[PDB]
Amino acid sequence: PSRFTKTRKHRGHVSAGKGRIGKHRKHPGGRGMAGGQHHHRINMDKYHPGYFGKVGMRYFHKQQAHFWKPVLNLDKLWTLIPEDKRDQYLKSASKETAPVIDTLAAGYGKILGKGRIPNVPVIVKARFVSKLAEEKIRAAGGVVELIA
Amino acid sequence: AKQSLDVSSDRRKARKAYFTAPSSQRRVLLSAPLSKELRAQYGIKALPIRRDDEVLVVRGSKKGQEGKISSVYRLKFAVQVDKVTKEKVNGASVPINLHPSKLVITKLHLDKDRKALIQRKGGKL
Amino acid sequence: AISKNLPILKNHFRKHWQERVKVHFDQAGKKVSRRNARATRAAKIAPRPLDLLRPVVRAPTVKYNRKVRAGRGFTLAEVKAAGLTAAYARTIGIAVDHRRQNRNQEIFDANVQRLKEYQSKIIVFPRNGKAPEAEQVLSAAATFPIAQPATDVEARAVQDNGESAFRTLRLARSEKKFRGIREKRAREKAEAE
Amino acid sequence: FYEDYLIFDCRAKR
Amino acid sequence: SEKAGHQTSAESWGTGRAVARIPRVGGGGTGRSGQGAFGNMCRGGRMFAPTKTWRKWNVKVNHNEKRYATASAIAATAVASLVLARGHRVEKIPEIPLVVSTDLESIQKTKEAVAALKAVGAHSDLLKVLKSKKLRAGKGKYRNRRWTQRRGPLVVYAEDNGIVKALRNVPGVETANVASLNLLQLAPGAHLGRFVIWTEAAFTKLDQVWGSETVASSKVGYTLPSHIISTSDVTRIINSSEIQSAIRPAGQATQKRTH
RNA sequence: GUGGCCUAUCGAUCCUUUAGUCCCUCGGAAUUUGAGGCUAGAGGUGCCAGAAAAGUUACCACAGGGAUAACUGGCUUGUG
RNA sequence: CUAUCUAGCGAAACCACAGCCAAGGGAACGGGCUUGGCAGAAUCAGCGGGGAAAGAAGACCCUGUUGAGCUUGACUCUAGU
RNA sequence: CGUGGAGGUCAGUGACGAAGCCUAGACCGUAAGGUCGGGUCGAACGGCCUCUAGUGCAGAUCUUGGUGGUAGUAGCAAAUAUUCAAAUGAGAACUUUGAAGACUGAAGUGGGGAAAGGUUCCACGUCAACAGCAGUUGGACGUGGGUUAGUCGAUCCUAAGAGAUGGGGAAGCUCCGUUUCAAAGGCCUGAUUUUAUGCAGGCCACCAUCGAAAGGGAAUCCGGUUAAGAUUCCGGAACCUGG
RNA sequence: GUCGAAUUUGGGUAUAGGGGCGAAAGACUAAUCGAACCAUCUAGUAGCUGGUUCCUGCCGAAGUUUCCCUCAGGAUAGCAG
RNA sequence: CACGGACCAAGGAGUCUAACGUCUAUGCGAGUGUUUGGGUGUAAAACCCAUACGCGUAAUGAAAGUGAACGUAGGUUGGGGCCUCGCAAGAGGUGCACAAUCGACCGAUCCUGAUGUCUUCGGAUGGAUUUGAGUAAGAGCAUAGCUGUUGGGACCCGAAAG
RNA sequence: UUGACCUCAAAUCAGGUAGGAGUACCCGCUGAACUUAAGCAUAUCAAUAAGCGGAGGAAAAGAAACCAACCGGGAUUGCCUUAGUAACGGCGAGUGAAGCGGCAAAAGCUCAAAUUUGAAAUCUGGUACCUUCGGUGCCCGAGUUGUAAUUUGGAGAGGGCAACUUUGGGGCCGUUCCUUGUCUAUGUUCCUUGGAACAGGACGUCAUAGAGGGUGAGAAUCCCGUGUGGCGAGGAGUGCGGUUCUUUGUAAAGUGCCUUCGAAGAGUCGAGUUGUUUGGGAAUGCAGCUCUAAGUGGGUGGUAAAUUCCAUCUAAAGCUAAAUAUUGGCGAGAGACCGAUAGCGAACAAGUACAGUGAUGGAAAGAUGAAAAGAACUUUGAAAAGAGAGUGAAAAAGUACGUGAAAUUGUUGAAAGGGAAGGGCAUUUGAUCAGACAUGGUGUUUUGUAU
Repeated sequence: PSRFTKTRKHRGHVSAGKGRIGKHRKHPGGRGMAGGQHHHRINMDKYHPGYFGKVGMRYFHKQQAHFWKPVLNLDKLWTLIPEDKRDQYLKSASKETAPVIDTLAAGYGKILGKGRIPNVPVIVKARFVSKLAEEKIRAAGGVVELIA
Repeated sequence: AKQSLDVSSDRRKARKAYFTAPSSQRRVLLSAPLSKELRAQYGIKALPIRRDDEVLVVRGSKKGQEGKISSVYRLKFAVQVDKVTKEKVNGASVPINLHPSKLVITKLHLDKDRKALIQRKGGKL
Repeated sequence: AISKNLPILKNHFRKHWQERVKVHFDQAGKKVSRRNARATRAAKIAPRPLDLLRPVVRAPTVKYNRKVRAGRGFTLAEVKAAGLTAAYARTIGIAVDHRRQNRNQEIFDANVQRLKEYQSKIIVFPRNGKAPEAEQVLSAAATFPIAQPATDVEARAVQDNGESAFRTLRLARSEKKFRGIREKRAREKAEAE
Repeated sequence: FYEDYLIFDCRAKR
Repeated sequence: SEKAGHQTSAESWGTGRAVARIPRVGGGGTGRSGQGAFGNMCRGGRMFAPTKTWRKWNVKVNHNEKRYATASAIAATAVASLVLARGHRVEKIPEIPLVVSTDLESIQKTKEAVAALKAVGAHSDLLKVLKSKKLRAGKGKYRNRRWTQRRGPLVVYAEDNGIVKALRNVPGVETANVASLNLLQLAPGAHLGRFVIWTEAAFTKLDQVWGSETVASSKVGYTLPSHIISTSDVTRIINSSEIQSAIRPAGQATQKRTH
């Protein structure tokens, strides 16, 4: 609001904190990102490098749905299970009752192997996976079954 | 307070409705209360005033004076009574504009329509 | 114009935008009007439920194909299978979409069972007489909610047969990539004499 | 409104 | 009005006429002709930065913060240090939180309703509102804000069977349901400690509505806010026993002026 | 020994073109052309951190400048 | 005939405050400052030294990445043909 | 620190005088500013915690309004020129009458009109403002009266020209063009005697309309009359058109 | 100066703005002309000038670097909070 | 001897917005955001709410695509605080944040090119003065505020012009 | 010779219809520049303003020649998001959608192309009658160069077999909706101030009414109203709720199996080129010219081309509510808005007066007091006016009127004053002014006998 503003404090003071010499004027260097290859070149090259040019290959009618692949790291992988049953399935480190985890229904597209699930067997239903992730799952004793 | 959506609580609109009121609505605005005797005798609390009614003043500097109405000056929102006058320096008599809200009726001027209005308001005659 | 380190902004206010600024002060009054219109429509169709029965239907677009959804209409095959016509269904509170087609027995059976449950849950008053009071409701979609099909069970045994399931995807990618080259090499081999 | 003519002097100005 | 100040065809005359370069009104025969135009410093003018309707009028407050605040405001009802600080006239009250029977929810008539509160002890808090009717000072008087008065108590019900209309006309007194509980009523002016008259059913439902250590809240995901300090009286902590076992002795609280 | 004994002898984006990988894409699926991309150079901006550019106004205009001339004055005094 | 004095009538330009000089320094030519000379109410008519008097955001000159009129194998187009 | 408004409190002040304004009267504060007394005045207003903003002026050749010095000053001096008496009146350099002296000098300061103006014409009453002095006067103010046509004019005709129609262009407002590539209309005699107007004949071909108070053009003059009207009204004496 | 005509003039009528008219001065086109007037686009842009509203307290500069059709300006580093 | 100012009153100029940066306060916290909408209501308020959506939790390459532990989530130096011994001085141990540094991991680039195979596919393994806006026991989301930025009339007034 | 047809005309023929206004929103056509790019020419401003045409209460769009590449969705519109993204762009400044998903709202359909051919079954008009938003009969006419029934691609039709199932239209009375009327509580009780009580104090009442306004000053309780309910009146109306009369119909529609069929829009699609336009990129759309198709075809499938497949719709004809918009118009309600130099230009005889040839421009101007009670009367004066008196709570409210600031001026009083005045430090002189001078105290010399 207005009364915590320094405009109320600049009252009486002539130039309003803008300078007697420099004289707040309308647009004394341009409008917008003007001068990028010119009188604003140093700002652009120092703080926005890459702004000028073109870098690759186009894609007409790109829909951001063919590229839907939200990733999940193994470190979580039980957050998909409700806590009412997590401790049960962990202490029953058991095959023939191993839990099934449908990541797709949770909203995930790919599994990744960041780190250190426990040594419990688990069935992971995924669209895609990574090499290390599958290695770690079946080292824990489980399996990955692919779906779509 | 007010619950209706068709009713307004605006000073501006209400004052304009008062001052730009026509003579048919000013009749209702210029209602007067009845005395205790007439209120017990008719079962009514107020009525719209008119020209041959007898009345009594209960507020102002003419407090206590009786008299018959002489004219209902609706444009002025006021009532002129005989025997209530201002006697000027030039030996003239100017009627005093009173408000019926500061009056009390002691005696009505009766007609078929006033009787019907009373019976409509729940009176007894 | 350009100054210290701040992100390049893209603010599209170089037109006469301040002729076209729609502030929705209307929001509450309009909600009220919506509610009152719903109530009015209800009173006009006093027994009827204010919304038709829409089907259950699978969503496009692999982002959403995992989810089921409400649709437009019940796919004339489905209503015929449920034992009534579309011209009668439209008068009974059932939406019919002539332009969608059944490619999946699960969705077909689900919508058919939906129709059966609806037909048993309703009562249709004759065109003649009584008007047997029925204490209307306002949502068919609430009575027949959309149910996400259960895909599997919570716990199962482990069937690990050792092909590693990343190799699988990789080889699918590879054979899709080199399908046509291989058909061409086969054609050119068959071309030999 | 007025454009008086006597202030116009180019003698000795240039 | 967007048109305001700009319904004229004004053009600056320029330089050479011994006048300021403000745009001026053309024509003849009027008085307005020659007058300044379009400018903030000018009569008939355009104000600087004309007010727009796309000002931000309303504000998002986070839901859990609204709830924290309503809970703090409720909690400050059980503290007479705060309730007297607002001027609610509860010195003759036996105890607060003040609770009554659920037979008040079924009162249909204002006479019975107000007699109940007189018997309970809100008589002074009602009379204060009757005594405090004053004209407003600002220009609000001719903007439909002609009178000012204080607030009486806030009656709180669980189900209404006439009490809202019984107290609708009593000045100051407000009614509320436990589920809603407007903070604008519980902390008016942002001054904590309104005098609240709960009923027993409301006072019981309040656990269902906000929860406890043993039951749920009826708001999804809502756990009441936890304390960062166990008790607000810290002198007791300082002076208890164990600190004092660890503490060096004190000085004399006003140092001797050496030299 | 990663050009000239040393200190000078040279050039961005976009566009075109070439060499390289013979790799990625043309998004319903393939083959072949074509096109587009990635990596490294050339084509040139000499106002050389790189606009695409002829004059006039003694008919003139605006914003301004004593930051800047044409008088006096003042410092100076070559010249007189 | 005015000016001039009177009766009646009765404006405007302009105005930071104002109105004596010398020199000094000082934005290098001060009504004011410093140092000196001096300095006695209120005023009339004239005068044209000064007020760097008034009249106009210099019209000459320069600057502007402001223009317009005019010309032409300028740059880019175009009606017509 | 201060201002406009908003939520809250002071169950705040107030017609026994709110706010405001004046006050070389007092007190506080470094200060912004606050407070008290007195006078005036008449209806609302404030302290504290918070919210909010169209929030604080010495300037912008700032805006609008108002007022000064200048200053009772410049100045009210072109068009030859006024004077005496009386009357009126509160009052007369200026009004009215009279007497005198002068000017315009018939290419006039006369008598009439066109345009334009619009009631300024005329009477009665009348002088606050206007008449750059005055004012008893006035083109002022107030109240009223007043403009009479068969012949004067418009009206009608065409001029330069304007411009519908048909048609043609144009997205279209509209443009072109005015007798054009149009099926572009109406005039005499009658004939019948259900009868009113058809058929009987015959004729005729231009092809809207607008455009002149100075062009062309049917015809009126004298005398008298009003405060103010007149080739118009009265009186007399005529003329044209149509029937 | 000229004064019986290349005269003077009324009225009607035509020509309308990048257009008219011009015995040609860039003259006239309603006190407007090297492109009228009215309203709108339009609060047109301005690196240029002017102005920018209360108190106290603490701190306290730069007029320099490199680049820019850059030289009355900006970005950048520096000085300051 | 530069500009404005004769005088007074009243008016009179860094505002609002969309998106953002730093800092700060508040709430929740690997989640966060109720208010498009629905329900509800003492009716533009307050109260309640589902499914999504946005941002964040994974980067990297032009892209196809691939996708973060050898290790007590590393070693070394230093590091507040804590523990132990001590009367204390001091000695040792552990050492969050943070700084520096050598490494490991992910992705791109350049190599090496195993078991095998539709014999042209696959890409194990080991490397590299290469490179990334990365990992390495997550910190963000929402709101509010001062200040700053851009677009907007954009602090107020101001052209010649088109 | 006579009577028809086709085409074209005329009529003050019989009956109707269009124009113009308004235009905020809506459908279109036309179409800029200022501006930004720190210059400027593409670009941007902007597919905007101005201009032209045409509508409604909404319009338009709309039942896919759509989206997609999914386990597929399913008219159109609008919101959140998609996304400041893909893309365009002196690849610079800058511009910039769509599918998906959540929601609001939801509604679907009809013509042409078919032989009724055992019967133009269809329709306007006129006329007589009637129960008149129209119907019945009769009579001219339109029309076979095709009016009704049947069908519209989701299908469907012609035959053959077989069974079942379901129906229309008026009245009357309520209800709904609109407009509108009327009625429905409580103090004007005491004392003080005051011109007035609507203020203050006391005692009370009503309250589903303490919102608001008026009244001689802050009024729930004096008045209108408010709140709650009731009693009506007039209309619209088929929305449904009951009652009643007509039986519509040897009619209509739906459904299963078999068979033969299954017509489906051309100067159009599509292509080249030009121009414009778009986010649309070897060309998104539109238009112009030129060329001009097909029927297991055609279009789309966001990189041009050939070849081969796949998916998905079915154009060139058409109708249709709601959600959506809305500085206009009618009617309502509200505001942390402005408060007479503000707020609309306009609080008033304001788009007035006034200016201008004209288009056009375009003001200023609110408040006496409760009530005119607006100053009778006397006197001076030619009169205006004055002095008095008087009204009024007040003329320090006298129509130059609430308050009545400053600049500026007048009078009185004080003070100073030799070519400025003003100001600062310090004091004299003159004028003027605040504050502390009680306090507890031995005490009774005490009266009122404990002061």
